Amino acid sequence: EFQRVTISGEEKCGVPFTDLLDAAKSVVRALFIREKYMALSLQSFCPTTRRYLQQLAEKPLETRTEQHPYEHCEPSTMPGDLGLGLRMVRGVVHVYTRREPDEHCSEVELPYPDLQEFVADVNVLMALIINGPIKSFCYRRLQYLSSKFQMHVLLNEMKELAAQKKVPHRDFYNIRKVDTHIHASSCMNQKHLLRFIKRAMKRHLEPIGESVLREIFIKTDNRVSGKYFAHIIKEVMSDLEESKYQNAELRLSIYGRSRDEWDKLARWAVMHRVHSPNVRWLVQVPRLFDVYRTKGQLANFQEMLENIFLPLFEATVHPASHPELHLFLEHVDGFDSVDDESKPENHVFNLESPLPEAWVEEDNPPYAYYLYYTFANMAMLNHLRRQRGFHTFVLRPHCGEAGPIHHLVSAFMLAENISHGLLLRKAPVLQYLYYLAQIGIAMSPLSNNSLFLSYHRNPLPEYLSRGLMVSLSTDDPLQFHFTKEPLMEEYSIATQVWKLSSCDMCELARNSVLMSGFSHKVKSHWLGPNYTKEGPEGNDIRRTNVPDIRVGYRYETLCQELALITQAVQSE
Amino acid sequence: EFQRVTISGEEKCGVPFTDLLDAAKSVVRALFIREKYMALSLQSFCPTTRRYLQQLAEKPLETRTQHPYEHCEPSTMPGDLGLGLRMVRGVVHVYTRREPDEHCSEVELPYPDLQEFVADVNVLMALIINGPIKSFCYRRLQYLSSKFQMHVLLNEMKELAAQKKVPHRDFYNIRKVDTHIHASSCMNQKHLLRFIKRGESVLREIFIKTDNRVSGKYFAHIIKEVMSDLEESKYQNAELRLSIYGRSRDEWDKLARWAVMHRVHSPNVRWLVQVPRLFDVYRTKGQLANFQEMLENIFLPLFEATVHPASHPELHLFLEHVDGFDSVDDESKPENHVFNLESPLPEAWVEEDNPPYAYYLYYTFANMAMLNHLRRQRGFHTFVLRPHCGEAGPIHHLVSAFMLAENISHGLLLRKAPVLQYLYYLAQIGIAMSPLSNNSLFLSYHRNPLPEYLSRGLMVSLSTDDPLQFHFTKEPLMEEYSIATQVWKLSSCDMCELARNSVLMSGFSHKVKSHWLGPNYTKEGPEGNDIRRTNVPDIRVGYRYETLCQELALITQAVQSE
Amino acid sequence: EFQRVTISGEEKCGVPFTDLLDAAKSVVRALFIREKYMALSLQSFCPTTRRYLQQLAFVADVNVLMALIINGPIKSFCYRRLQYLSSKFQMHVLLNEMKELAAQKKVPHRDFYNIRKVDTHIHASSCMNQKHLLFAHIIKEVMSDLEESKYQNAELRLSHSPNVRWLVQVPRLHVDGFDSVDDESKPENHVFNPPYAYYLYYTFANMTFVLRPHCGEAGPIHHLVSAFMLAENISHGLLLRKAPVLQYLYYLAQIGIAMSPLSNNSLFLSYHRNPLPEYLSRGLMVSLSTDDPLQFHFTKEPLMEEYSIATQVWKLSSCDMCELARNSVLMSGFSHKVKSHWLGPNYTKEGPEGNDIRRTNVPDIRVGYRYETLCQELALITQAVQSE
Ligand SMILES: CC1(C)CN(C(N)=O)c2ccccc2N1Cc1ccccc1
Ligand SMILES: CC1(C)CN(C(N)=O)c2ccccc2N1Cc1ccccc1
Ligand SMILES: [Zn+2]
Ligand SMILES: [Zn+2]
Ligand SMILES: [Zn+2]
Repeated sequence: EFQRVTISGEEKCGVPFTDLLDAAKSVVRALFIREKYMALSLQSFCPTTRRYLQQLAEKPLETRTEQHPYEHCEPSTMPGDLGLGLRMVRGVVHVYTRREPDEHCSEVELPYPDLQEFVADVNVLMALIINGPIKSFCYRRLQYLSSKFQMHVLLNEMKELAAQKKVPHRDFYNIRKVDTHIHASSCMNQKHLLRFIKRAMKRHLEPIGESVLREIFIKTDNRVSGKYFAHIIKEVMSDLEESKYQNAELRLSIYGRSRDEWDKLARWAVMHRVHSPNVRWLVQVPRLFDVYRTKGQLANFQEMLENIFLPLFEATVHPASHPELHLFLEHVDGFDSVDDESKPENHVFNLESPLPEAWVEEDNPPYAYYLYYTFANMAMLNHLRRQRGFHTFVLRPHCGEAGPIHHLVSAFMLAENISHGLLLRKAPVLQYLYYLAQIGIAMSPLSNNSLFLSYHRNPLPEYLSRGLMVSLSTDDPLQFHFTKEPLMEEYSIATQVWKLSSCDMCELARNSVLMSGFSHKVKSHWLGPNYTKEGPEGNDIRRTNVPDIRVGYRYETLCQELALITQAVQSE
Repeated sequence: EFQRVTISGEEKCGVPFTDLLDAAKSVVRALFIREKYMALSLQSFCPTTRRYLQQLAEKPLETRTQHPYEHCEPSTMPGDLGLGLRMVRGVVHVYTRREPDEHCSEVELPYPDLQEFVADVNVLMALIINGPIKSFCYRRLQYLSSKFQMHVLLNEMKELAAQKKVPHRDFYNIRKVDTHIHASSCMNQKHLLRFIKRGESVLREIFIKTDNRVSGKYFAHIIKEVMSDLEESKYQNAELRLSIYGRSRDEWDKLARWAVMHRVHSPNVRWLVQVPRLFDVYRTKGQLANFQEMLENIFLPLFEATVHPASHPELHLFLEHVDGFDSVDDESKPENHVFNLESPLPEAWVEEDNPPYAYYLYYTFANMAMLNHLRRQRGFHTFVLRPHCGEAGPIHHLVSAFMLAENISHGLLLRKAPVLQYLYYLAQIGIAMSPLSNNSLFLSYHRNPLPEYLSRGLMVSLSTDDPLQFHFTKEPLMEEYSIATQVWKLSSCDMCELARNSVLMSGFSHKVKSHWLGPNYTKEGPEGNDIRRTNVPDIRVGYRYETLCQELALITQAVQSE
Repeated sequence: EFQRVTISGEEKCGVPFTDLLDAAKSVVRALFIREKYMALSLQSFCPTTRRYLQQLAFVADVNVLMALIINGPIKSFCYRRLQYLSSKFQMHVLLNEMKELAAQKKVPHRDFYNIRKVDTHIHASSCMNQKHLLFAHIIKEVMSDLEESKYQNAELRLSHSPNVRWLVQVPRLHVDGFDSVDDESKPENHVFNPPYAYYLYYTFANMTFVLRPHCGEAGPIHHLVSAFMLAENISHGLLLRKAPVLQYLYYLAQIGIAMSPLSNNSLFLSYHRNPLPEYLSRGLMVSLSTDDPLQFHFTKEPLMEEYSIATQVWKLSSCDMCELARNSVLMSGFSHKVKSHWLGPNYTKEGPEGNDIRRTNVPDIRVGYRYETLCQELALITQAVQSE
């Protein structure tokens, strides 16, 4: 056991009940909104939050959802055509019983999202983030969480390190560590890339921006590009494989400028044999519609929404139509949004906004606009893929690095995990929810120092202390890092600058695996057979190096805070 | 050229001329004190500082200007001159002969005088306590900070453009030296813990109480592995610290054989020897009778090898890669005794107390100075004194180094000693800082004064105190740069300037340094910098040289005006 | 004479000429976009800025300025020159502080108590004790107390004492002007309750009266864009720190900012992070004010307490305080006759000629650096445009 800080008294929250209830009711409703949209997308919701939410809920809610894998490219073995019709209506993609005019087509009763409902939930949340009385309560409870952590370490730090001293075999250098936010394109040496680019131009005759790279993937066979990018990632795969305990979640780019992009990418993975047991792919949709339309490359935003989400629906129905994409999507776990979040937004995503088929102006759709139609199409794709026993997907957007705070309202509803999250520090309401919902925030403090928020100002220490599921990642593994082990270098600067214990380090590593897209089987090996179990019963120091004392503190603190909110709503 | 920040009027010092004159006279006096003990020690003194000093002096200044361990044949080594050696009042005296001769005359080496040293110490000890001078020094240190801010705000882009006109050089293609790394810290705790096959104290005894056959073969591989890891890097070199404790006279001969047997030699590794200041522990066990025994076990083998190469065969070879001495111990430990003429001498120090830091440093300096004089005449390689100074404890520890030390490590207490920092700048004394290690133990990372020392123009360099500890990666010098480059948000000029400082603060040969930084690296100012090898634009070197010369001139002109 | 920091070489602005003029064009334009609006509204424009602007001789202008504040490459020129102003002041104080203090002592007749000060942002409703509440009586003693203080004056707001002058206020949800007073943290969802940019547009040109608004406290950063076009002096100003371009224009236009560091700590900022010291160092016209004379203040000399807390926290010198006091009178809504006595007959002269240390306690060295610094900066912005 450990010294337990018990707040005995009447105003155990520190506010009058008349003020606890107002914030509690709004918080419960906000948590319900996330639960609804996570179920619709077959995405995850915090079991501890649900177990407490099932007491005020009027509707039941629960969790109901070797050979080189790419070597065997036999469309014959794959599941066959279902003859389903794929058409996009008002942004979302609808699935139909028949694929041809020859036979009658009936819409498959999938839970197609309602935009009016979304524009109502958003407006409820967007009013909770500006309520002074509630924003004050959340700030106070956030400050209490940090104080509770400080007393815990003061009164139990040595008990933790004694447990770590026992079980000597496990140390931060042999615990599982997942890089939860690394861009694959940034794994290239700018100097070496220009060398390859320079020679290739002469090959066609026989610094380099991300825009020049996009066009090559969209306007080239990728025969030369797919080899240079294959060796580099494969070397990263091999280097990450020698370091048995370091794994990466690389980000690949699907731009939505053509419908052959998904097929072009699955060939590169299969042709060049780009698979690792440690590398898991998440696909990023660069929010560059403004540039495409102004070039006359896309007529509607719906064309982009189609060129991204239709090649996925087609392979879920007739795997042999896209043989490679069927095998490449078993190692793809979700989608991501990428762009300069600093850029201003002149348009609000409401019911009075153009639909993807009507958005023909050169303006760029708002951030919520990209996020809602990624969530809707993904949710239907997951519902369809689950029935066929395929791979469910998740939405993990770049949310919070800069720009408006309202971006975090969009991700609170539609996103399982976020990246960065630097602007939650300015939103007491949102941070309280992100904690009570145990939403994963994969932070890259080093990249933030050189572009946005200084390392001194970075809120990672405060999120980690208060209980938010934070993890450390290398945004660009070669630009903001000088070592050849960038993930470790990230754990070093943060460990030293904020002076973090081994328990603090290992907690981040554990948080790096619980928010990753890895199999239950590999996670069972990584974190133990009972990693799914919530609380101390899911922690094995022999595999995590994290004392059950800390896991008890986090679990107990979250349970107590949830109880405060729920019990208040039960006493009105 | 670059934007030049210039001052107009008469009160360019910002204070009354009386304050400048009072400070300048004492500053010049302090600078002469260092110049004296550097020349006596055959060590280095800043050329630009000396040039200004010569114009205020009535005498000329004394400072001016395959595998090695493969075959050990004493018959090829230099001859024995038959000189006799004895330690008198701490220092070792060389005599015309050891056997009955016409006259065993003392060899006229410039033996130190303790009374002069104590007088010089007490002058500085009062200078670092004078409020008027402290205020003047504090303002000028602030001025150096503001001047640097103007330079970057006005010439950062000019500098960055120059670094781009030579793309062949970047931070990874420039030579860098780890100027303060301890060799014993290059070993894995777990691997060495199980190496017993069943902490510094145990390791000390495994070098003194045993042949060091299993120990040397094991410690040799772990260090020779680091040698190849650096040779592959090509551009990363280290100055590793080995321990000669002084408990036996066989230590020096032991260490040389370990290097010549296991061939622990690399072109990127230069050896420095650290004498841990643990006399009290040794005396309380009965292993040393008087402190003079410790000074004898450290310097007599070196003197004997200098006179009689064949007497110590491996040492004559191991000493061409040993560059100097170091002093190591918890500098937080309180000091009860002052080093005055009323203090016991090495031969009289029979008590169990630990001699003060200056006591250790003065006798290390004195014996080293005579050794360098003798080795210089023999043509052998001279040594240097590079103590651990300033990490913690009293500020007076930095007065000792200002007089007797060519370089210092750490140096974190200059932040509370305005006069000393001003003197270290005008004297351009190396300060091998390890911000990462400092964060864990003593001073927080953001409060480490490395940004201020570097901005104001002190010869600062970055190093890894413990390579395998405090560093999570396997390129610990680079990780040290990364945290410093990012936490303090530094530029390429800042990074590449620290790299050049690391090399100009090392003991590497002129030949290798010429290959690294250019044939004319010996020249002072911009003329000694080629951007094709350093990646530091001549804009930055020009600002540094101009600022130093101008600051030296302000001090010099004030004294001349009287 | 005083020691002077002289830059010599090429990129004395710190950027190549291409980036200098790319931002001098837009800065020169925005400065014109204010003179005309000050010319029509009967408001005041800076003499020195107008002198250089002459040699270069609504929603549309708003869009131009709104584009400029976001122009990133331009926002890097302003920041570099803003920091140069902070650095030049640090060198100036280091090499001239000793003489400036001696000059301030050379005329013992004037001290921080003998100089004239103006509370440029106090609220009349806040002069009354709420316990006492549970009108003219309170203001009568405030006027009497100010009258008892020979060298202390103020400007109150209503939603004749010679030391008190009125500036009416109008919530956005003898007399000399108007102010728009409302919680500026209230988010704006419509682009022009009537948005902030709305009230100022109609309050702008009605004028004589001058529009001195409550702008920059919090909320949108664009409020300062409206004030840079439709304001003479502003209160708070805590958001110019977030906008490098606006501050570079507020400095070059010598716009008056009435700051209340004591009150900002209670709600909208922290005393450590308050940008008052940085503004004063760079040369922006900053004055010290008490938003509430009794809520935040514990003494019976609140403006003195306001000046004291700033002086001690940021370690300000005698020149700093006296420089702030003169800035209070100069931006005050009083007459040439009033300032012929409080500041002197030559207070209209810009720069050293307009300074009488026997009446301001500010040495000519500080006035020389302030004026010289501004003239060179405008010359850089203007002479670059002239030779395009
Ligand atoms: C855009 C990117 C860089 C990365 N990428 C995806 N899908 O993001 C990709 C995938 C397969 C082939 C090429 C690429 N390229 C194009 C390219 C690669 C190598 C050299 C030049 C250009
Ligand atoms: C003290 C040290 C660690 C390092 N050292 C010097 N001179 O500093 C040394 C040199 C030659 C042989 C042994 C050592 N050892 C002893 C040792 C080596 C290997 C394993 C255990 C103990
Ligand atoms: Zn990213
Ligand atoms: Zn050390
Ligand atoms: Zn007000």
